[PDB]
Amino acid sequence: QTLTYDDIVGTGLANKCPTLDDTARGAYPIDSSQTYRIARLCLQPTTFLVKEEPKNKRQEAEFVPTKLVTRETTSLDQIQGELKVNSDGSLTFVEEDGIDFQPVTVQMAGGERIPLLFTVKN
Amino acid sequence: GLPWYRVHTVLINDPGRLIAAHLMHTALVAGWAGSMALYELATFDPSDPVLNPMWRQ
Ligand code: CLA
Ligand code: CLA
Ligand code: CLA
Ligand code: CLA
Ligand SMILES: CC1=C(/C=C/C(C)=C/C=C/C(C)=C/C=C/C=C(C)/C=C/C=C(C)/C=C/C2=C(C)CCCC2(C)C)C(C)(C)CCC1
Ligand SMILES: CC1=C(/C=C/C(C)=C/C=C/C(C)=C/C=C/C=C(C)/C=C/C=C(C)/C=C/C2=C(C)CCCC2(C)C)C(C)(C)CCC1
Ligand SMILES: CCCCCCCCCCCCO[C@@H]1O[C@H](CO)[C@@H](O[C@H]2O[C@H](CO)[C@@H](O)[C@H](O)[C@H]2O)[C@H](O)[C@H]1O
Ligand SMILES: CCCCCCCS[C@@H]1O[C@H](CO)[C@@H](O)[C@H](O)[C@H]1O
Repeated sequence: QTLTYDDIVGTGLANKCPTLDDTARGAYPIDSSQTYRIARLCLQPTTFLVKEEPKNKRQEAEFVPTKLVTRETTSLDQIQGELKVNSDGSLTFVEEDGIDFQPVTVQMAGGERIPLLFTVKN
Repeated sequence: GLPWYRVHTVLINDPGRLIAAHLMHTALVAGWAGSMALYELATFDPSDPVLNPMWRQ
């Protein structure tokens, strides 16, 4: 049931993050005496919104939809880093390394192309 | 011969060539409409229907 590269190649699945079943509604205990890390962080964007540049300052600009033109090359993955337990019981993820950026170009209505470096660097 | 302002009278008793001439006129008008629309699309700015609608352009 475990897929190989030849199962995946060319399907688009390589740009998708893993999913969990609907039964996965559990709880993962944190031992405040234990150290933790995130072994893999994956971010799969599904929508890119761009804030319009309005001529009227009284007008509140909105984020509008866009068309992705650079294909299934957008996800961040294989990211790892320390997961610290803070004294107040909060957790802090500190990103260390990984494929943590993707150049992305989306296109607004009317043709204007918006390149960005989609990223969670540091 | 025919004076210049009468050249098209050769069609009066020629229904097929009258239809041909009417077809050519219709082709010219339809082509004007397509051309005009393409020129307007190449120049129209759609980013502000409030203060820059089509009738300002
Ligand atoms: C709907 C338009 C149209 C149609 C269907 C006809 C149809 C006809 N013409 Mg008429 N004619 C027209 C407009 C038209 N004409 C115009 C505008 C003029 C003044 C230039 C004439 C002057 C004219 C003469 C002197 C004669 C005819 C004749 C005839 C008959 C034979 C074809 C011919 O010799 O044309 C002639 C070919 C043209 C007139 C071509 C016109 C080209 C235009 C002016 C410019 C187009 C160039 C380019 C595409 C656009 C320029 C853009 C610019 C920014 C550069 C046929 C019934 C003949 C006939 O049967 O007489 C008994 C004939 O001797 N026509
Ligand atoms: C449906 C519209 C229509 C049609 C099918 C006709 C058809 C005709 N006209 Mg009539 N006419 C019309 C409207 C029309 N006319 C209008 C609105 C006026 C007042 C402007 C006239 C005044 C008129 C006169 C005084 C005469 C005719 C004559 C004729 C006959 C010969 C035409 C010719 O060879 O010109 C040849 C034309 C050229 C070689 C070049 C003309 C160039 C013009 C002046 C400028 C360019 C116009 C541009 C190319 C097109 C824009 C048109 C658009 C904006 C409407 C032919 C039966 C003649 C006739 O009866 O013969 C016996 C004649 O003497 N017409
Ligand atoms: C039921 C039969 C019938 C039909 C459907 C028509 C329809 C038409 N005729 Mg008329 N006509 C008829 C009988 C008919 N006629 C008879 C019995 C005579 C005596 C011979 C005439 C004499 C006559 C003359 C002298 C003229 C017309 C013209 C026209 C056209 C003017 C509108 C136009 O060009 O729009 C724009 C065109 C379109 C939006 C596209 C139409 C798509 C066509 C119809 C399909 C082409 C395939 C078809 C098999 C070709 C032959 C069709 C033919 C039956 C009309 C229109 C298509 C005028 C014309 O042709 O102007 C250019 C014209 O000058 N007719
Ligand atoms: C209701 C709509 C309508 C009607 C009734 C007509 C009628 C006519 N058109 Mg058509 N036309 C139309 C819409 C129309 N047009 C549209 C929307 C376009 C796209 C822009 C055209 C493009 C067009 C072209 C390219 C031509 C015609 C021509 C003609 C004439 C062919 C018959 C003829 O021999 O006249 C004889 C001519 C006359 C009777 C003189 C008409 C005078 C007009 C009304 C005003 C011209 C004023 C001034 C002198 C123009 C200077 C222009 C200059 C600065 C460039 C006839 C008057 C043809 C023509 O005129 O051939 C000689 C021709 O070549 N039309
Ligand atoms: C063949 C063919 C084809 C193509 C087609 C085309 C490409 C067409 C075009 C067309 C066009 C592109 C047309 C145009 C036209 C135009 C016109 C016709 C114009 C006119 C004008 C006028 C008439 C003006 C006048 C005036 C002046 C100048 C000044 C001011 C005043 C007045 C307004 C008077 C296809 C592929 C489809 C396929 C089938 C075959
Ligand atoms: C079958 C065949 C063929 C055919 C062909 C044909 C059919 C052609 C036609 C052609 C045509 C039919 C063309 C056309 C022309 C047109 C023109 C030349 C136009 C002009 C126009 C203008 C100039 C405009 C202007 C304007 C307006 C009007 C408005 C808006 C603005 C503007 C300025 C843009 C061939 C030989 C290839 C080969 C073999 C086979
Ligand atoms: C049917 C056969 C004939 C078809 C040929 C006619 C086509 C006419 C189509 C008109 C629509 C295209 O209109 C065209 O759009 C683009 C984008 O706004 C404009 O392009 C302009 O803005 C873009 C913004 O990215 C710049 O990169 C470009 O350098 C600049 O020229 C053109 O100035 C305009 O003319
Ligand atoms: C008959 C086919 C005509 C060719 C159509 C050209 C594409 S359509 C064209 O695209 C531009 C860029 O997105 C827009 O800015 C413009 O508003 C639109 O008209």
